[PDB]
Amino acid sequence: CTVRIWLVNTGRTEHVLSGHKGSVSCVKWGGTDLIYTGSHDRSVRVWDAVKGTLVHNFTAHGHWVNHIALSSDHVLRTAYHDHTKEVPGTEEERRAKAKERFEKAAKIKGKVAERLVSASDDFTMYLWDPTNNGSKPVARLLGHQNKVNHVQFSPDGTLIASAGWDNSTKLWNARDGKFIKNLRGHVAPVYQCAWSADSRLVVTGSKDCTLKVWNVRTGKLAMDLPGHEDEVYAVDWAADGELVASGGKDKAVRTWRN
Amino acid sequence: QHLARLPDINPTTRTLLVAGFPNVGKSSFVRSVTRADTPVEPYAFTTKSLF
Amino acid sequence: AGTINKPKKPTSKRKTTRLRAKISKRAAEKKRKERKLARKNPEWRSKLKKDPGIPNLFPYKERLLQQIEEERIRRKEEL
Amino acid sequence: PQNEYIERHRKLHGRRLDAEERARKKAAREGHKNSENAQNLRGLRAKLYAKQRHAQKIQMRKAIKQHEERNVPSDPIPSYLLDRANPTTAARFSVPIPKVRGISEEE
Amino acid sequence: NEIKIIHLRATGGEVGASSALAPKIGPLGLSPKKVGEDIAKATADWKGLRVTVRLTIQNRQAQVSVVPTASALIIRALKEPPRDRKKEKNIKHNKSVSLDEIIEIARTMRFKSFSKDLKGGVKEILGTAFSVGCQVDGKSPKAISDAIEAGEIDIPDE
Amino acid sequence: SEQCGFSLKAQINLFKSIKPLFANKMVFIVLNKMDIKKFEELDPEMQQEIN
Amino acid sequence: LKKHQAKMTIEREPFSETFGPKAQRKRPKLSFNTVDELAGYSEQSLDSYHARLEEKKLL
Amino acid sequence: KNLGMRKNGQVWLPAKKAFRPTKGLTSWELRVKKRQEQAAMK
Amino acid sequence: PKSKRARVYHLTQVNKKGREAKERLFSNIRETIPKYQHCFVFSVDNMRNNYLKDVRHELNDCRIFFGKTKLMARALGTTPEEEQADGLHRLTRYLTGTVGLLFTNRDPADIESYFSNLSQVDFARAGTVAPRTVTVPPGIVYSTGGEVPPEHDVPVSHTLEPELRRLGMPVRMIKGKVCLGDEKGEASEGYTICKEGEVLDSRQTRLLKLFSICLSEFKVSLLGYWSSASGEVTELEAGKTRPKR
Amino acid sequence: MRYIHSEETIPVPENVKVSIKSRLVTVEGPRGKLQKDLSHIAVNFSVVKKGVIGLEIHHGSRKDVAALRTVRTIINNMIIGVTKGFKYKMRYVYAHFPINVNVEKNAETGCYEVEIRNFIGEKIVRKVVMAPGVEVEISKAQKDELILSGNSLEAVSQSAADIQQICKVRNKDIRKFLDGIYVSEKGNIV
RNA sequence: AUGGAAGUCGGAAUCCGCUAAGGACUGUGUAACAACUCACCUGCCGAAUGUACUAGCCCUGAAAAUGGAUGGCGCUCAAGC
Ligand SMILES: [Mg+2]
Repeated sequence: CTVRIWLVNTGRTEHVLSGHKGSVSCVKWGGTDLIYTGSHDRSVRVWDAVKGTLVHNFTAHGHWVNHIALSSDHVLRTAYHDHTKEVPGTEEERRAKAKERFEKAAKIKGKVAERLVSASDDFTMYLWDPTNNGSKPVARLLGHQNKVNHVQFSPDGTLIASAGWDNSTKLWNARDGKFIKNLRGHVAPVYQCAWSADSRLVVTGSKDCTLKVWNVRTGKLAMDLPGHEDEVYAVDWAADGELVASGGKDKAVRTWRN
Repeated sequence: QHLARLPDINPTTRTLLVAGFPNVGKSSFVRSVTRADTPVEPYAFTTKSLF
Repeated sequence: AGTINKPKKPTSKRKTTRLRAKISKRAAEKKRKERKLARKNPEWRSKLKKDPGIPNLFPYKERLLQQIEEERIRRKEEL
Repeated sequence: PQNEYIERHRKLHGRRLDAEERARKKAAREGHKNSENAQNLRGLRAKLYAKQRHAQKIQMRKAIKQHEERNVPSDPIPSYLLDRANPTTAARFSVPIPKVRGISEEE
Repeated sequence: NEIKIIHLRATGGEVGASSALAPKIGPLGLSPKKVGEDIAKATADWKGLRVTVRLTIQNRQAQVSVVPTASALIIRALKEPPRDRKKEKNIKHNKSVSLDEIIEIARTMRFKSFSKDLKGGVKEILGTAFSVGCQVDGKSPKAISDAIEAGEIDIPDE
Repeated sequence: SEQCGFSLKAQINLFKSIKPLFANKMVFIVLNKMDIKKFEELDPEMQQEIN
Repeated sequence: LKKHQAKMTIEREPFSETFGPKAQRKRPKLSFNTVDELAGYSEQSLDSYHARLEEKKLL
Repeated sequence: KNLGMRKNGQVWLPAKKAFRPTKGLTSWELRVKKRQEQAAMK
Repeated sequence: PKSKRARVYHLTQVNKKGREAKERLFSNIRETIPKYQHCFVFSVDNMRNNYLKDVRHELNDCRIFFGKTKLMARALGTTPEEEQADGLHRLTRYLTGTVGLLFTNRDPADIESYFSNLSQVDFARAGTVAPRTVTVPPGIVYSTGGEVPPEHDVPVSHTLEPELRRLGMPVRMIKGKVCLGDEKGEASEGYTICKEGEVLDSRQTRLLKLFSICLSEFKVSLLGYWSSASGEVTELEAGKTRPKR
Repeated sequence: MRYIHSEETIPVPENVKVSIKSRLVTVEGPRGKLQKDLSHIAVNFSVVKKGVIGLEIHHGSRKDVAALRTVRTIINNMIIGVTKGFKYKMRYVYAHFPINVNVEKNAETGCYEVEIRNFIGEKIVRKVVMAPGVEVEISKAQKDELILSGNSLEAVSQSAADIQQICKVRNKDIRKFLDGIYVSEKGNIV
């Protein structure tokens, strides 16, 4: 029930974030020195990373909070790395490039505001904007008929993708949480989903031993990817979009290309 | 068992309802005006139910 | 129970010929069936059984162990 | 009366004067009573009693072994599958039951 | 002219510790608001920490003191960030305290300890730290205590 | 007299907080324990608050 | 949602933790948040209760 | 007089001895010697 | 024997000690022998002995052993061939009953003065002679049983009433108060717990401990000491009269 | 396994005369005389010493050896009864209806009679007749207390048991109704 | 953590000192304390015991319905094994 902050160069703990009553199942670090944690005690917390103090405590979910996602995760994972394939010369301009990518990804109405989405076992999601709304959720995302396992924003910030245990992937508007369409075709619980860099495509890996690439603008099954002999546990799409990696119970890495 | 031991309260009759902070004398007043056996003690939350 | 003052119908110990014959036939059938499961028994059985040894309360167990060790030394010397 | 009135009666007036001695003596006679029930009950009541006693003896032995051993998932799953109820999970093309009892047309 | 000593548990920088007192100090003739503010003034060193307060009552006035306890000293030495006890619950004291501060806490608690030596006092404080759940020098307090008993770590004599 | 353990300001604040529940009902504030302290022994401004 | 509300509530709070000798329930679940909302809710509850009584008397 | 309390309240009951009907067959010294011999044999 | 008392297995943490405790006691005594100039033998007969903790705290530079008498005698060595130091087996003649060893480096006069000035009131054990008559007055039974005045006293707890009836007072529960007879002290005489000159039994001492009445005292009597330099044993006043083995 | 010889001993006080013939034990002391027939148990009585009664069993099983302990306790309790006597104090307690206990001595039979009235307001009068040799008095030192004294421990205890059994509450919750007559103390007269 | 929770409503840890020995407690109890009790230790006592299995014989290990059956009387250091 704790999150420990480590200094990588020395290996020591700087802060211990405690207060959850259940296992902290997911942690994210936003671009404004905020740490977001979701836990099995049905709560989503926002902590000040510099001070190690709790800022917000959201207690809206009715069961385990499986996953949380930020609107800026795609640029925060890659920092200054992008399509130009060149790095800036010095650390200051590299940090400036990373910061401007983050701010471009996180502006809402011209102000930097990170949106958070939490998926839970109460079959639902909650959309939070702690800067503009505080503890009041933007929307409750309703529509899954079973537990929701994974959630991710699109890189352009217009869509939210959800993988559920009701064999389905659902698409939502990232601004008001309104349902758009249902991606049907998996026959077992969908464990992960992953966006492409151009926000046209989402690949979902399920328990039925398959990956499925979905065209989200057309709303249809673009490609079917069979080949795993057992369940697919981990799915990723590369930031440049060249490859998709899947791994699972059959002990072999599988890489997928166009 | 708890429902069997609940008091019988008629919601639509003449009723005097005593409220306040703990240790102010609510049970002392109710004992002094009625026959109810509600305990009077100096510690807070001596009375944990409706009498 | 009120057994002494009001006993019930007695349980007869007198056998009938039909039941005696049936019990004898069933016992013979059980013996043959047990032989059949014994001859097709897949359970493991040791070649040598676990021997219990010498009791502790036997007063001369120590000198008998002395005799055993002496016999082993004599057999090793002979061989 | 209302709320915990028997508890309040116990606090204000106590119990019967012989209650502790009677309870102690009944607990002391429980061993003789249990052996008497084991040797004197009859029929289905005796059989159910014996099965229940067998169950309590087994559970007591298990607890004793745990107290002796006080001073001393299986398949790899991801984090989102941790703490959930997962199943234990344990040429010749032959079926599991190749032969059964044949059914005559009269049956 | 009699002297009455009353020991209580209180949180530093709080007034509501006199809530339980006014049932009994009221017959004694003390002012609950006065003794609550005076308790808060005594415990203004120990914000957010449950501490033990001794009240000496004579001729209808009360003098307050804070009795040092090992748990309060360890939690204060941990240097945790300021927090709200109403909003931030179920906390864990998982930070680290240095062995020099452990020896200092043991020297503070010598007046209560029945141990023969400062090594025994240090081992008592290490056991209390193990109960609290913190670390000593980044390791387990039980591991540090085992090292002290086995002789790798030397405790200064008095 | 505040021998209950709570401030009289806090008691007045609780009464003000639960006043919306008192609509269509009659309310009598009973000042208890006059054998300890009288209403005249209060300082003027708290008497003004109670009135 | 409604086919799993009951099981979900029981998974969140077991029967033994709610009421009984080992119960740990302290704060109740309320459909109101403020005192004014509670007063309005009590008014609507009384009106609906009287409406149901009149309907049952008519039936 | 009696200084200790009997649990069942029958204070007239005498200070009983242990029921050892085989008492006196073997002495203590012989049993100690047999203990040593049995330990060596084991 | 099928008929048999069933032994209860204790589901508690602490187990029986065994021979390892005896070996540890032997090693502790035999390693604390060479470090101290004197070894005193003291006796505390028919005493509660829980103030030896305070004695140990006050004499922090000494070492007190309060183990089994025969084990301490064997640790010191009862015969001259098995003794740990020259003259220790003269000291072991004092080890009968409830005894203790006190290894010290201090002056023996200081130890004698300290244990002569050590005085502490204590609850009497069974077998002591009552110095005075104790009578609980009729009416409402208070916590001290009439030792302090009732207006300074508090009424006794209602949970002790079955215990007091078990120990033999005819007390009763009147409206949540323990009373001897009537609440106004009517129709009952006071209960004499003990009379002066009467040998106390454990029932009376239990009543006195419940009413916090201390009819005895704690006193450590030194019997004699052995000095490592001289290798001889000096007999003290209590050791002159106490029986020896 | 049959034990060849087993022995028990009973010390006899200086003021007590004990006569045993055909396993019929008669013990006389300052307080009177008690008699008991022990012919149902095979035992050899003897005088092993001045003031000691020896009990022996020959070629007996474990049960036969064990019965001697019961015989020893029985004869010892008879000696205690004729020397110090036995006294059982009972207390009757009530909630609302005061229990009225009247003690009479029947001149015709010589036994005491205890009459209990107003038990939980009942209109019946309960009558218990004591065993002979048992004296019953109402205590003046304490409130609502009977004292039963005698030489025979079995008689005194069975009389106290009779008084306890006759005042039984039926068809009520006994957590609430605490009324009754209870044995409060057991001991010796002297 | 709790309105309160001091070993004993709960969750998780379960260490040290003094030790002869004593659980961060086995139960009773309190609103919470207190109080009692158990584990463990010492003194008194006095010599053999404890646990689990195995083998015999005995009891229970399910019975309806007219009155009845070791063939019957009856038998108990057998007239049973
Ligand atoms: Mg109160």
